[PDB]
Amino acid sequence: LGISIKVHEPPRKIERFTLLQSVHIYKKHRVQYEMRTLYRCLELEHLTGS
Amino acid sequence: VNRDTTAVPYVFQDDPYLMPASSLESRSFLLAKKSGENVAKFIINSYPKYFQKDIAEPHIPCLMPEYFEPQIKDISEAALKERIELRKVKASVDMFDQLLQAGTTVSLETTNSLLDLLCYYGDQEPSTDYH
Amino acid sequence: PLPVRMGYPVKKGVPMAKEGNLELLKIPNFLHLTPVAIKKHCEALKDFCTEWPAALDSDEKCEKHFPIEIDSTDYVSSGPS
Amino acid sequence: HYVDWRMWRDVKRRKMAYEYADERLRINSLRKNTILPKILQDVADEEIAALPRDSCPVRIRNRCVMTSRPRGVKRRWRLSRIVFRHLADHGQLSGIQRATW
Amino acid sequence: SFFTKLTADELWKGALAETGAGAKKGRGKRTKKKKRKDLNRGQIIGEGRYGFLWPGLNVPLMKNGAVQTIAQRSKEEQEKVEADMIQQREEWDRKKKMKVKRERGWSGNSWGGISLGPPDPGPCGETYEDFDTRILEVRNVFTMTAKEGRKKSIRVLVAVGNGKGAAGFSI
Amino acid sequence: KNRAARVRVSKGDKPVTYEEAHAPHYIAHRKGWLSLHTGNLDGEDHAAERTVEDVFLRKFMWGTFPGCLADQLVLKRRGNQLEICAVVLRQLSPHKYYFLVGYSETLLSYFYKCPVRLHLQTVPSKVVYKYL
Amino acid sequence: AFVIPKKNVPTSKRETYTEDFIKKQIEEFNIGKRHLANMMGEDPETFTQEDIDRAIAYLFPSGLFEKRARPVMKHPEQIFPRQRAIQWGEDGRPFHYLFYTGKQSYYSLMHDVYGMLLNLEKHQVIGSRWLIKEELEEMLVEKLSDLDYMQFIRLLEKLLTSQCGAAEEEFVQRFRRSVTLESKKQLIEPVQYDEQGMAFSKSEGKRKTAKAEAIVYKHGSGRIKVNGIDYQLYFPITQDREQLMFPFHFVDRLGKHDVTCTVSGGGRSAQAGAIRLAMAKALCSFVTEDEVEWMRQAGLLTTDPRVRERKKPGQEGARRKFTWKKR
Amino acid sequence: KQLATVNEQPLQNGFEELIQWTKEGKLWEFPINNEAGFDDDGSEFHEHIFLEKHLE
Amino acid sequence: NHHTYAELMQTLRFLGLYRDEHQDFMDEQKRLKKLRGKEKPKKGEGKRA
RNA sequence: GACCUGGCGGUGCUUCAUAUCCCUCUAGAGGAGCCUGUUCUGUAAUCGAUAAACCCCGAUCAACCUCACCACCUCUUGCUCAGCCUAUAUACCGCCAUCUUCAGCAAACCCUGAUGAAGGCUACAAAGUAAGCGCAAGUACCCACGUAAAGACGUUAGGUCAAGGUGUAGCCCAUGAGGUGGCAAGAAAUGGGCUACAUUUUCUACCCCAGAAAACUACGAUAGCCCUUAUGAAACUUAAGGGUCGAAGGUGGAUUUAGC
Ligand SMILES: [K+]
Ligand SMILES: [K+]
Ligand SMILES: [K+]
Ligand SMILES: [K+]
Ligand SMILES: [Mg+2]
Ligand SMILES: [Mg+2]
Ligand SMILES: [Mg+2]
Ligand SMILES: [Mg+2]
Ligand SMILES: [Mg+2]
Ligand SMILES: [Mg+2]
Ligand SMILES: [Mg+2]
Ligand SMILES: [Mg+2]
Ligand SMILES: [Mg+2]
Ligand SMILES: [Mg+2]
Ligand SMILES: [Mg+2]
Ligand SMILES: [Mg+2]
Ligand SMILES: [Mg+2]
Ligand SMILES: [Mg+2]
Ligand SMILES: [Mg+2]
Ligand SMILES: [Mg+2]
Ligand SMILES: [Mg+2]
Ligand SMILES: [Mg+2]
Ligand SMILES: [Mg+2]
Ligand SMILES: [Mg+2]
Ligand SMILES: [Mg+2]
Repeated sequence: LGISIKVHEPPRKIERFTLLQSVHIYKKHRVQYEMRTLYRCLELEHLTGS
Repeated sequence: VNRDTTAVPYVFQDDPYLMPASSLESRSFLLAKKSGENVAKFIINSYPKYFQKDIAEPHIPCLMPEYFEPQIKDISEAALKERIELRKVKASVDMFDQLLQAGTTVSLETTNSLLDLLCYYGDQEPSTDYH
Repeated sequence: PLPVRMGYPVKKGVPMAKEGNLELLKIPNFLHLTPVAIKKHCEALKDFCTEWPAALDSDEKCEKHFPIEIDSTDYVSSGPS
Repeated sequence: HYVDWRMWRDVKRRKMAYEYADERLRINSLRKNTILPKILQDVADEEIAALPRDSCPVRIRNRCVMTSRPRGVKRRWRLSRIVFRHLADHGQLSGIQRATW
Repeated sequence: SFFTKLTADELWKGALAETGAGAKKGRGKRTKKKKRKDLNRGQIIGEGRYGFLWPGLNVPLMKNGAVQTIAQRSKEEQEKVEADMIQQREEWDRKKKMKVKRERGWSGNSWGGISLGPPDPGPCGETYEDFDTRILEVRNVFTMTAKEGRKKSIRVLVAVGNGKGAAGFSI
Repeated sequence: KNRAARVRVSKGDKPVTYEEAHAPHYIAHRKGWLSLHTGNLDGEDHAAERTVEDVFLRKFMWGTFPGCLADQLVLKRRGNQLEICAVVLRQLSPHKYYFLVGYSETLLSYFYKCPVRLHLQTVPSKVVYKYL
Repeated sequence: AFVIPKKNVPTSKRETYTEDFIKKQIEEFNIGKRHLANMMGEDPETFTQEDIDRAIAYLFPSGLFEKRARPVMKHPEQIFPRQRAIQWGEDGRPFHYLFYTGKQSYYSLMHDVYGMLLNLEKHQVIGSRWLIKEELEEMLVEKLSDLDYMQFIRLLEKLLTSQCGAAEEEFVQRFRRSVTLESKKQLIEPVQYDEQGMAFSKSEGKRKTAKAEAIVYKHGSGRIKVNGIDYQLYFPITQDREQLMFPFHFVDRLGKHDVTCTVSGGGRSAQAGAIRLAMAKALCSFVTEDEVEWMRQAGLLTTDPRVRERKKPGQEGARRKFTWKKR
Repeated sequence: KQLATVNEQPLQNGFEELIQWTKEGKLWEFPINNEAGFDDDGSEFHEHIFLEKHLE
Repeated sequence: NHHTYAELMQTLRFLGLYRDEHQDFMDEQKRLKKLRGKEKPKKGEGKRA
């Protein structure tokens, strides 16, 4: 389409949290979950509204 | 894009087991799908309470339940117009007669709308989903 | 029409075939955005575009003629709202 | 049809708290300042104290929407740790995996 | 609550209690063992308690060359369908209650003298249809293992013979 | 011992699918997610409502197609659209499938107020990954 | 008769891929290979295996960490396991005189090597590694034991030690693989020149969470600037200044170079350690090759991998456990 | 309604289904605007910010 | 809204369009308890008085 | 009477344990104050865990609510095509502890013991072949290292009917539902932790070249008392800050924990 585009990758973000592994007691034992968020930044330039 | 010659019409499920394999299956498969849609619509209108939680933004009017019963219970000319808009041939006539017996004035326009509804349908209830 | 296979193979096994393969069903494929389709799509979309003013070649020229800059953001998420 | 009577009591509390939120906010503003006369602020103290008890927002409890567990609930998903793990361990929560590092 | 309902597999697995601590070291008796019953066996898709007739699911799609409309079975007609369903269940249940007459061996509860049928055919199209097998002894031998303690094994003595001079036995 | 979502070894006669054969520590290594939406991304909202919808849809489809589903659902959300991809069996007649597709697509579109599509893939029998 | 519940079709049902099945899989790959080229708009005749992988990666994007779980489109010969052909004909006579051993391929090889040794007796390295076991099994398409592998390699060594002919040496080379030995030689930085024509070499360093960039000038007076600040001011602690001196002192070049470095992150000691690495790597351009090797053998060119260890749940620290109570 | 029936045909491809939904208002209109369909009674900015008129 | 979910799926079951494996399980159990005599008593006219 | 298998032996020999058994190395606990569990005792007044494998444990959490407890009062087809935190974790699913800081569990065959319970290896080889599962390999994090994760079959009828579901039994004018108010204390004992006993210290500036303090006005409470503020409808009670106050404590008995 003739658009000027530059691509760069921002650093990823990992959010981690811990939960109890058993239904009852056993506090020493945990299960840890994470959600990874990856990014890609597309930078267009000199565009018109249309 | 152009028509894909190898594929059956898009309406059908693109699966070897479900793809229609004859001119009769083609018709029956669509009719079965339409029947399913009709059954769902019947349930949606039969139990509006279950489908009244609007979570769509922007609001989608077409995905809301339809209310076909007259909500104005007063015996008046303005209340009769509702039944004519709802196409209740029997309710409109019964109400129109009751209105005329009470002696309240019915506008010519309202009576004309009643004739339009009655003349078009021949004094027969329009087909409904189910009673 | 591709003999694509997916799945961690068992010992002395091969990745599962494509029929009934739920791993391939879980992928967000790009079969509708092949290089041929993209080029054909953009050819039909050129009629909707307008030409950037040639005078505004550099950012310094943009600042001279248009001193104010307004930033706004739109968020595309999945869901009913 | 809620999980239990405890969930049902919280459902009513959340409903009553919503109905009285504006009235409670308006009266509290009269109390949370040193501008208005203390005589007027004392009448406001009684007015907000006379509102129904279940209209007090502090009485609401974030229970698990699936099992009604009052503790171990994750606020982002509104699920108890046991229910969240059941869904996460089966691969049914988008983007949530086991953390190892 | 609709969100607390489990599937049939989870419900039967818990109710049957086939895997537990009471079935490891002869800790539970065999009399109160309950049997799984598939509750989806006689159920038809589209059949409900109200008796609606859905064209294309419960009933045929087209009747007399015309698409059928939504209909509902009359009260008395639904009672017949409900009564028949109860009868069908009772018959199926009756079949399971019936006990097949088992030809007893030397005693009612003894394994000795019971025919096991002909030996299984070989992998290369070999057949032993002439040979007959009969159990001679069934014993519950035991060994001791470090992890589980008593480990129950079965020792079985059988004899095979075609009745024309050829006969053998094995353990 | 860990129990979560682990089909336990038997005598070598229990057929398991590819999803059932992988324990939770493979959810981003050997198997993917059965649902794809943005709620659980950083800075995104409404993760709670997306989860309740997923739990309901999986139960609705299990009871609406009794005995037909050959594996777990794949729930896809793109913008306003909701896409349900189900691997079903080839036992129920096609007429009954088409009825249930039109019925479930319509009933769910009015319930969650969004365009819903149901994409059925038929298999002759359950795809066995291994015998445990 | 008491009917023993009969076994169903074998559940294990080990999948065997007959030669006809493989032939049909190859035809499928060749036909699918042409569609993939048509999809991507490339020439069907020059579409290689590396373009197939690039196309599948785009069309079926999979982020699974394990690459063996990702979608693949490879030639059936590389996918399916190599299966040995039928070893006996219709009459039932096996084709190999050592068939009844169960290891006809292995024992036939042992027989051949033993024969060569007999004839040799009657007639009379660093890059190459002896073929490993898992790789020898593939050649023979036989399952070998660890001791069987040993026996075979011992026989080859006996062959190699004794004088061998042109033919014997070629046979031995069939079971030797190539080892590419990595060189532990430091890579010198490219000497650059500034606007004034002064030689300098930029490099990088890393220590814990600190990262330094050092510019070492070929000629100087011994001035070091850290983040635009003189080094004694930026590093008041003597230990930090000692580390900055270690690279230059070891090569005996104190007072002959001017350094300008920028370090961010970490603490004072981690920053001093990062700058030490950056300066040492940059200074390698101006020292001799032999001096660079001494710098490497002294520990001045190695990135220290010792980073903080994470804390695990159920414990007080990385290794510290909670107080244990026997009772 | 009869004039609509004569031109009525089944959906031919995926694009046509998207078009029908867009016309019916089921599918979102792109490019995505987060305020599509929501107007605060056409209120001006001065109405929200300057509220002293009401304190007279 | 647990009322909407529970009531909707109960109506769909009575209509024949939803198979509730759970509700079927507790209908068979409740049916076998009547044949066994463990039937729910009449309210008010209970064992106690 | 004689055996098979396992366990056990204050059973022999040989080789080993790498934060590990001993000798060694470093900082702690056991003494003091305080915080917080538990046991006892107390209260009209929850429940569960409670050798290793309980004891800042279910709780990433109790002023009302939460709540399941107690007293009094009220309701009876009841938020639900009811309900029950009623009994039974010794009926179970679900999710886990533990050996595991292990490497074994093995279907299907074959052979040995005279066709007994059982057993099956020797590489210059003598009956074992073995799918599968675990280990391993791969993958995550900063590497091929390390740490995570993983860790089968079984053992302790180990933990959990009080996450939820649920078999059996029991309640149905009550063992169900709602309202108001209220208890959650310390004779005493004890686990874990926090802060100290100080000079490698205390205070201030600084963030490492300083000036003072340094034993009855020193070091030392995050306790007590008073006041204020924060959240809340509700604070003598929860939290923060200030003032006031300046206690035991002077390095800790038997014994005991962690770290490559
Ligand atoms: K101490
Ligand atoms: K202590
Ligand atoms: K129970
Ligand atoms: K109370
Ligand atoms: Mg609260
Ligand atoms: Mg008898
Ligand atoms: Mg564990
Ligand atoms: Mg530490
Ligand atoms: Mg102490
Ligand atoms: Mg207690
Ligand atoms: Mg107890
Ligand atoms: Mg507490
Ligand atoms: Mg309370
Ligand atoms: Mg109760
Ligand atoms: Mg137990
Ligand atoms: Mg490693
Ligand atoms: Mg671990
Ligand atoms: Mg491993
Ligand atoms: Mg017990
Ligand atoms: Mg107990
Ligand atoms: Mg009661
Ligand atoms: Mg101090
Ligand atoms: Mg104080
Ligand atoms: Mg206040
Ligand atoms: Mg003092």
